[PDB]
Amino acid sequence: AALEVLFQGPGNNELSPVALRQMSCAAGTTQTACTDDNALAYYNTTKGGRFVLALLSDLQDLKWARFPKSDGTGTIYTELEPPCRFVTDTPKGPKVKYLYFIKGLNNLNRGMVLGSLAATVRLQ
Amino acid sequence: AALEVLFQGPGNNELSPVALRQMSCAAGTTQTACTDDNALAYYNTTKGGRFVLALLSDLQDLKWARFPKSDGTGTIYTELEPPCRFVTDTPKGPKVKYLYFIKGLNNLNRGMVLGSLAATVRLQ
Ligand SMILES: *C[C@H]1C(=O)[C@]23[C@H](O)[C@H]1CC[C@H]2[C@@]12CO[C@]3(O)[C@@H](O)[C@@H]1C(C)(C)CC[C@@H]2O
Ligand SMILES: C[C@H]1C(=O)[C@]23[C@H](O)[C@H]1CC[C@H]2[C@@]12CO[C@]3(O)[C@@H](O)[C@@H]1C(C)(C)CC[C@@H]2O
Repeated sequence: AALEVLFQGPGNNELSPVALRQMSCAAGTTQTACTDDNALAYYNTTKGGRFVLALLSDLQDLKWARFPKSDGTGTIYTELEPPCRFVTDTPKGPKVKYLYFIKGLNNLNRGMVLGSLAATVRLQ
Repeated sequence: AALEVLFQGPGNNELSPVALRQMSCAAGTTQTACTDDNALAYYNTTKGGRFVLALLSDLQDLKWARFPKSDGTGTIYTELEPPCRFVTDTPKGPKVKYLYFIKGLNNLNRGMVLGSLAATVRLQ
């Protein structure tokens, strides 16, 4: 989907990539409005479980997002940032999608995700 | 080949990608060691001048890089951060390269450079 990077190697200087799997999830404008899969979330397969960076959806007033926990023993709601507007070439017609960074995600990851999206998916 | 994304809309919530140009520069252990071109810098064409985000290069021990003023009035020596090490895959072999960021480059851009890089190029 979109390949981030991590500083590994003996001196914490080797660049190893990491692809990012994606999955569906629920978003809404409040916590109860998250009732149905209206969004695509970019995550990373860690050891503590699954860690979410940003959200991709057609709606523009979204504020929240709904995820099972690791092994779905409960449920988590994370606030989204104000959305980034862009235009991708979906294979069914050019489509306006919005990008939501999870609130808290740091700038270096915000930038890896963008330049990974700028290079891979076609923007406009 | 390394793109970068800018937020530039009516409310600056608008994703706009920009291709970063490149050029050969001179670098070295210290300011005076900078003589011959031994690296490649990535830059962005603003109005008024050029902005160098990072150097790519075969040598470590690069602490400095030198740049002309574009007007003739002189030269500019920028200090480099510690290098990130990474390995691509030329047909000659594994090519060890050393990626330098400019001291002060904000983390957001570091991410865009790195995520832009890990997709386009063939990291292992
Ligand atoms: C690969 C290099 C790199 O990008 C680092 C260092 O220069 C070196 C290893 C660790 C990186 C930092 C500190 O400086 C960096 O240039 C920088 O991009 C990293 C930040 C984002 C500031 C924080 C993690 C690490 O300390
Ligand atoms: C597209 C969204 C976006 O990415 C924004 C917003 O949440 C929204 C619009 C602008 C950026 C951001 C403020 O918050 C952001 O999360 C952040 O990435 C931006 C910076 C890096 C802190 C600086 C520019 C800007 O102030």
